[PDB]
Amino acid sequence: QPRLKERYRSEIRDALRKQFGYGNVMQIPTVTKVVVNMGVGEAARDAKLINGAVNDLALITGQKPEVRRARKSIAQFKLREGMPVGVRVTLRGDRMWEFLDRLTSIALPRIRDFRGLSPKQFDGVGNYTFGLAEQAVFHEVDVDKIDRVRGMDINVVTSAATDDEGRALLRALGFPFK
Amino acid sequence: SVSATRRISRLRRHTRLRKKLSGTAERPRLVVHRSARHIHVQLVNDLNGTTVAAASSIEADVRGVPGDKKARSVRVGQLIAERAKAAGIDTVVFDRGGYTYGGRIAALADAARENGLSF
Amino acid sequence: MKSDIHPAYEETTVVCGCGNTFQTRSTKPGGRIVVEVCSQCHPFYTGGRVARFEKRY
Amino acid sequence: LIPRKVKHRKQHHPRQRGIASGGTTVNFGDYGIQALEHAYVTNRQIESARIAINRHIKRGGKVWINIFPDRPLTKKPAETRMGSGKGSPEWWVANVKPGRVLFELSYPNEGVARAALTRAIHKLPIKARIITRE
Amino acid sequence: SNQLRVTVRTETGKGASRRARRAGKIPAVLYGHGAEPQHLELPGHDYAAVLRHSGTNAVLTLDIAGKEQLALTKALHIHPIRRTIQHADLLVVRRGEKVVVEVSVVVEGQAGPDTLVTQETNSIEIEAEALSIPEQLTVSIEGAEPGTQLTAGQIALPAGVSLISDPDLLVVNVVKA
Amino acid sequence: SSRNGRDSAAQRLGVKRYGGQVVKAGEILVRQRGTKFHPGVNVGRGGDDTLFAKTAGAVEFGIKRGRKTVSIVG
RNA sequence: GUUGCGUGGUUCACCGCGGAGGUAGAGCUACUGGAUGGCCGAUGGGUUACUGACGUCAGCCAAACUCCGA
RNA sequence: UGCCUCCUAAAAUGUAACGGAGGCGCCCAAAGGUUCCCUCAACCUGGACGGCAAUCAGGUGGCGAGUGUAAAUGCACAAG
RNA sequence: UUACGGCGGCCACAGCGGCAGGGAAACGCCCGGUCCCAUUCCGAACCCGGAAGCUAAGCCUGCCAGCGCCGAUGAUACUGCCCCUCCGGGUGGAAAAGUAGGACACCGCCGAACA
Ligand SMILES: [Mg+2]
Ligand SMILES: [Mg+2]
Ligand SMILES: [Mg+2]
Ligand SMILES: [Mg+2]
Ligand SMILES: [Mg+2]
Ligand SMILES: [Mg+2]
Ligand SMILES: [Mg+2]
Ligand SMILES: [Mg+2]
Ligand SMILES: [Mg+2]
Ligand SMILES: [Mg+2]
Ligand SMILES: [Mg+2]
Ligand SMILES: [Mg+2]
Ligand SMILES: [Mg+2]
Ligand SMILES: [Mg+2]
Ligand SMILES: [Mg+2]
Ligand SMILES: [Mg+2]
Ligand SMILES: [Mg+2]
Ligand SMILES: [Mg+2]
Ligand SMILES: [Mg+2]
Ligand SMILES: [Mg+2]
Ligand SMILES: [Zn+2]
Repeated sequence: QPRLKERYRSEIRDALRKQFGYGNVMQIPTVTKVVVNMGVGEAARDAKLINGAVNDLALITGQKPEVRRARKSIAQFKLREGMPVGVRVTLRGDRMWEFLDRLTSIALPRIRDFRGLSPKQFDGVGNYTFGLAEQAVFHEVDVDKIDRVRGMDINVVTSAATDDEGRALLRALGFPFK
Repeated sequence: SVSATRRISRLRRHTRLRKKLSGTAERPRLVVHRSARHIHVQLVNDLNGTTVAAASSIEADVRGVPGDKKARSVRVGQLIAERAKAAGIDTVVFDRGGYTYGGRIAALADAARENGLSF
Repeated sequence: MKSDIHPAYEETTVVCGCGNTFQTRSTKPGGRIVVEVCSQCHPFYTGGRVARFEKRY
Repeated sequence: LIPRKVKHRKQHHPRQRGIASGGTTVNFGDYGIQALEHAYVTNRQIESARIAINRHIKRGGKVWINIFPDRPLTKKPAETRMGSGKGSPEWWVANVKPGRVLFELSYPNEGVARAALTRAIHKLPIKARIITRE
Repeated sequence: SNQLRVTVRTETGKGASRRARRAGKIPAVLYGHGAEPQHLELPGHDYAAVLRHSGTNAVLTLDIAGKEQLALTKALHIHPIRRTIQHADLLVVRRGEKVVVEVSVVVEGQAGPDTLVTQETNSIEIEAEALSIPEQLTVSIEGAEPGTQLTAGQIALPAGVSLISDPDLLVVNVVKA
Repeated sequence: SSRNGRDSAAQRLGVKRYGGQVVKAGEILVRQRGTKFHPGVNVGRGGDDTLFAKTAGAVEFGIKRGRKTVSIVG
């Protein structure tokens, strides 16, 4: 039983009926998935992402990722169709709540010269997306046993209908805004 | 939404296997309908759209059967097998309904092959 | 596929230099992830030319 | 006037029969040249009939050409026997049926405008008349 | 107040209509308000008189073999060469109904500097009742700078008249040179 | 000179048995490219989309959800 | 085409019925192209009276255009 | 100069010219057989390197994508 | 008989969108991943076991013509066969576009509550 999930349905779940006037308890927003991908564009050359971009997201998120292939060829990017260019992991259920705790508690203040996250990064429906620096911040990968550094970007997908309905939800979970 | 996705996705899986499987007057079609609480089944005769026999888990005989939902699928599978033979049917074609053959539906189908129907 | 391809993800205790500690589930072997900065001992979680001419004179 | 692309470089001749059904009333201006018989009005015959409208009213008003030469016609070389392929395109042509309105015009003076369109009718290989807005 | 004595057609077709235009008269139909359409003959030259001198919105008072009937004129079919009416589309009006009708827009005024005045549309559609109050819509132009254009919005329309087309149709436009 | 002039043979496509016409079992009804018509009751498709007959009867045409079909009333 | 032997209205004409089309015409904010005048202005050109993409209001064109259709 | 698709070809089929445009002398051991499952392109909003356009996330989108290969007829029920 | 579940006919006069309302059984979301089974990663989907929560969504019923669809009559274009020198005329067919208007579907069988 992860601590962020039980803290959600103890006081976060009740507080959103006061900030927003819902008439039914099924309308209360809830984060449904957290999607993480590297997006390794330097894999159209050198063919080394199995050792470096799969062995680290397995350690960060818990489960092995999916290798994503290119949909169309681009001549300017030195790319084909069906070429491994992206590496995605999807987090559901109870491993989502443990990743959102472990991101906001011990990970996210290890960004070099960290000052916050911006609250204008909503897509219009209530789904936040930020990005990170490198194979730093997460302790589960070590800095000594790795290849070249590479960053990622993290989606957070809610059931909220609008923007600030998802801003009030992630402020309560523990995303630092400004 | 996911409740509107599941209706549209299973009646598209249901139309795909319907192009090739229709069923006639002497070989009717056993149509299953699987919800979370019960299953319904009926023999449809796709030439004038006329159900000749039907059985369901919402009637009083299937409701008082102990066990899980597969055992209540076996009981309703035995009812429409012995109601098809009261109308002169002994061979049918099996309509998946868009679902996956396995679990409760394969327990309905295998309990209807033991009791007379020859699909 | 949820069998013997995923790495080891067992329960884990994390301590901090401040004294805050909690228990989650991570991939670190031994359950001994140790941080030096956390969500309570970090800043931002807890907080002209005219004035320099006057300071010279 | 010449189209910058056409799909089919060598076409048949457009067919000269029937009364026109589109572009039969004056839509933009107040005075208009209406055709009364068939021809292939070319692009040279339009450029010659527009600069004879402009240098009679000399300023003011507006000249519309709601006719465009987008139908090619070909020509074999000169001292040539019949039939070694269809020739290369030479002319550009609009298909003009009776009833069709070729040039339109607004101008304040009813006399100079009706007499400027007459100097353009004598540049056209048709019999044409000047109709007004009702 | 436009009396016009009509009559009901005996036989109807391509042949019987060519024997009516050469015999002076002109064919038309009277429909609308759920009734079945009558197939009737207009006097030709007399109906052409009440169109040049009362616009295309003259409320006619047809005399269908003794019986009296009021009628507007929905559409015409001008022959492209003879420029004569071939066919009228008359519709009934029972003394006040909000009908959809287009009506002309005229231009009054001048322009001071070198300014060309080109008006695009000759008519806008309105809604109005029976016997014809509405007529052309006088528009004043003082000839401003060519960043000012006149629209169907801000039009001078009387009471009982409501604009139905669009409040953004460019009706009068002024430019340089 | 020209670069044109070659064509192919004419393949004699089209409806070979019209509506109401009594056919035998096995008769080629609508020879075509693709499915301009679709097969219905007692009509099988064929390799090059030939739409033959499976049982003797009379040809009748109809509509079955946008696709126009050939059937045989036995 | 003629002629010998078979078949006998099966040929053809008209009337009624059951059927497939994409010509003529027309239409195109229904597609692929061509293209006229307004309006809005991404870009390009020297801070802009030159270029005017895409859009939109009207009027149009087509043997290898077709939502239609004798 | 043989073969394949269109227009000419006059709404069944067929139809000439040193008439108008284009393809072929292959390719695939899966791009075949079968059983199940899925919906595309384009546009818009948010995102480390990342740009008009790589991978992600969400809206919109009924066929404008796709079809080993030319064109026509087909194909969203998919033949993708 | 019905503010009800299925299976078909039919494939826009039936679609899209907007505004209200409905939970007896049923369809549903929904709580879980020990068991068959499952994800090119994920109990999201598929499958299984449940009945704490609720009509917010789906679905069902009612109401609007905004967009989309249907659409005559009459006229016109074109046309068969004639008359005739072209132009046109006689006779038999007759569109497309637009207009008046239609339209927020209609019917068959089984089950459940009724009756
Ligand atoms: Mg036209
Ligand atoms: Mg060649
Ligand atoms: Mg051919
Ligand atoms: Mg073959
Ligand atoms: Mg007939
Ligand atoms: Mg016909
Ligand atoms: Mg064709
Ligand atoms: Mg034509
Ligand atoms: Mg176009
Ligand atoms: Mg333009
Ligand atoms: Mg055509
Ligand atoms: Mg032919
Ligand atoms: Mg023919
Ligand atoms: Mg295969
Ligand atoms: Mg396939
Ligand atoms: Mg209930
Ligand atoms: Mg679940
Ligand atoms: Mg509700
Ligand atoms: Mg008619
Ligand atoms: Mg129509
Ligand atoms: Zn600390």
